[PDB]
Amino acid sequence: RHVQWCTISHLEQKKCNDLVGSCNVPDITLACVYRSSTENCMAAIKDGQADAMFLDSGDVYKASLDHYNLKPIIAEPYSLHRELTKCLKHRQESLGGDKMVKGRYIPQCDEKGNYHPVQCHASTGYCWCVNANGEKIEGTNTTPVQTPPTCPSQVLTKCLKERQEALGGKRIAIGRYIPQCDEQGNYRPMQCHGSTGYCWCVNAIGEKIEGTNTPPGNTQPTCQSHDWDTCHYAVAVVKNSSTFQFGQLKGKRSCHSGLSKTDGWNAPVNVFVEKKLLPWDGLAKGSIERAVSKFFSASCIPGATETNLCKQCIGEEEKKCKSSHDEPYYGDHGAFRCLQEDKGDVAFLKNTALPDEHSGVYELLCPDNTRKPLNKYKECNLGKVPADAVVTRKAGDKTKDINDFLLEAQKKKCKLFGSPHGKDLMFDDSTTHLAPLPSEIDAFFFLGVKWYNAMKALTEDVKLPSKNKVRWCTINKPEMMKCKDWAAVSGGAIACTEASCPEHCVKQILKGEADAVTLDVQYMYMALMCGLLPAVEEYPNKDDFHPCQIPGSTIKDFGTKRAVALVKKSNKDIKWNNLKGKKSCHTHVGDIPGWVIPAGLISNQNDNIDIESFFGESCAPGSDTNSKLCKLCIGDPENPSTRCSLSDKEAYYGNEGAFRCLVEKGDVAFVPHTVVFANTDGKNPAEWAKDLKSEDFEILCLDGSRAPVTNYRGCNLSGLPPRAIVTREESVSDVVRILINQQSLYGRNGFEKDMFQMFSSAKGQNLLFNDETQCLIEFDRQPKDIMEDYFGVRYYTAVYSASRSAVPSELIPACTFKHCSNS
Ligand SMILES: NC1=N[C@H]2[C@H](COC(=O)NS(=O)(=O)O)N=C(N)N3CCC(O)(O)[C@]23N1
Repeated sequence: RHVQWCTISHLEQKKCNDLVGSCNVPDITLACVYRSSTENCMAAIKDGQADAMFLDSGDVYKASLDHYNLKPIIAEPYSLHRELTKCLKHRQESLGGDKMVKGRYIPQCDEKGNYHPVQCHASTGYCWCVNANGEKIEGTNTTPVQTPPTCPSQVLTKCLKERQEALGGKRIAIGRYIPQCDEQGNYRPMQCHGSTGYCWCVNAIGEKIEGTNTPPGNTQPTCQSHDWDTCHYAVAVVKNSSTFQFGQLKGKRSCHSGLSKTDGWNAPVNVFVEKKLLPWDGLAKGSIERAVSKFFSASCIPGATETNLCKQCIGEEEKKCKSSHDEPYYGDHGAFRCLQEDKGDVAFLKNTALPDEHSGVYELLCPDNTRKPLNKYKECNLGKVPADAVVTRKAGDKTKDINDFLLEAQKKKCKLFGSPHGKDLMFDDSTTHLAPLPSEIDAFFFLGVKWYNAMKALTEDVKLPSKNKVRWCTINKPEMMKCKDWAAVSGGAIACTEASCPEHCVKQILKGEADAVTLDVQYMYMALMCGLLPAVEEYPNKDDFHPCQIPGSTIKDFGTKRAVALVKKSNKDIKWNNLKGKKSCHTHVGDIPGWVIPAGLISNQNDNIDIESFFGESCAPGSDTNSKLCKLCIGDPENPSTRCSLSDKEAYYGNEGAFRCLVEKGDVAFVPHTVVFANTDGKNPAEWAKDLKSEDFEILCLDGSRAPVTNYRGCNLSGLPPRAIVTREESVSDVVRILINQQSLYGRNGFEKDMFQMFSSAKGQNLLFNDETQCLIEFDRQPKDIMEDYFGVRYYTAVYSASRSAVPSELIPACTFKHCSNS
């Protein structure tokens, strides 16, 4: 296995070459491929000449476009603010679940708020070991009949682990820095070197605050406590011997880290434009680079083409003004060097390249026309900027080899993050750890919508779609054709987009490519986790059109299905709490009322033991034919084998089919509340149903009691939430207004329902909306968690343990990735 690293300069290639010799990662060999600039390396990776390089966030954006088709895969984790510990959040979520779902696991947290390594389930007496995230170490479960397991102690905090390593197992690390930790095991704000006498400030995860390093005998700056804001900040640095302010920058000389860098270009230009220092607003006033060319007298901006914007660079011959360390003024530390050597009056870079020392001739130029000390960048800056990242081809053919190499190299403490040859070679010298990003991350979710759009805005005039138009996302060709017919009558209120599946529709809406889509319940957890909101919902109650006639009216019964546990009156012995080992009938694997809701409750109350293992002999179509979930299944009265099959071939498949299995060879059936009334009181002519009586059956309540099948509203496993039309938070009001108006024209009582029907089509069944929808009803948003508000507390608890930590789609870690954005 090989990893070919692309280097952009002679210096970087030297450092990369040193790592080939000094860093021994077994099984994976590093190699170094030279190119002359950042852009030539991007092309080399696209072409397969190389596999990986580290890119500034601005280049991550440029590399994500069709010209290069690269994606970020690895980056240094950052923090925005202090957060609850995982264990205490989990405790709060589980304690907030539905109290009628008895016997659920509530985590046990220690005096620091972390998980005890031994976790136990009170109602079952089971215990097990957990990692730091409180996830079960599988295979450590111990029954109540035995002593609790012995579990490894929790991994130490960064500070305590860095302390232990610095002590190298020897009791005092003489002459070397030993971190000083607080009682929670985080870094004390002030750190001192035990031999040199120097002191400086660090944030809560131990990153040094620039401008605070203090030699012995001098007074230190004050160190802020509980600093969990570890985003990098764009700053403008100046010498204290000059006197101009930010608003007087016109006509000065400037040093920029680079034309494509977020801290050297996007951040300052963004502020120049907002303050109207730059006579430029759109691509009709020329290019942004040309306007900046007219603003400054002479600059060094590596990668630029305008002559005066390369005039201050000092690279020799063709190396001059190259996006490469062969230009000595390239990058953050090159721009600072350019100021230091007086080729510029101001340098544009980020806080991590500022001098560590408090005292000296440098300070910050704030956009509010004041100047402030180096250590006040959090209040004197041009914005937070995104993280930077290792990138590779979108195809990801080398992602595993790249990640494996860098994880092992860091375990072995190879010299990745410094060099005698220069600063910020290969990686930023400030980097301390590189971690894999979410597998489905791309530049949009890595940078975040705010910075992504801000960078796009410098390259093209982004025409913002109208708030009077809903772009509807369709998932198949018939849906798109029904939507084109809707657009034709809508007078411009409706437009259409196409995706392959509901999750790609969610992605389009997030990225501003569509505005709305109707989602099945099984997709709503992912949609709500990504930050979309229900705007309207499909109301399916055929017995009450009054909420559809008069909008805003009160709804007595939304009419969704209720999952129930159905048993016969004769079997008086069976209750909820003794269903273990009994015979059960399920509509089919994957059905929400017949499978997902019951499986969720069984899992919550029995330590995630398989619904397969919980019952005795069952029929649940879709299971493996050899398992005990198919033993009850009667394949086909016209024998072919079609047993336990997901078709009408299986006699026990579906709503009515699970009702058969109950009456014939069954003990309990998991069904919508409607199935019993639909097949008793002489409504199914079939022989088995005959004139079966609705009074002959009951439903099991979660409290061990029973009730007649007519009380499904108060004795159910869970009610289902309705299907929802989702959109971005800021578009809810427009989408509600447009859809409610469309519904007054083309709904079931629409004034123009002869021109178009929203809830049917000749092109197919359930296109865009379910054909049984009575109307769409505005979601009445309540002051609670949207998870509880949309799912209902019972469903949220039964299916998701009332937790925001389930991952039913690998999109969730990418769409919830946090960003370094401004207001
Ligand atoms: N905001 C809000 N309104 C409700 C409507 C459905 O309303 C009924 O289900 N009514 S019911 O039939 O009377 O139970 N939409 C939802 N997804 N929900 C789920 C929980 C909830 O019913 O409270 C509700 N949350």
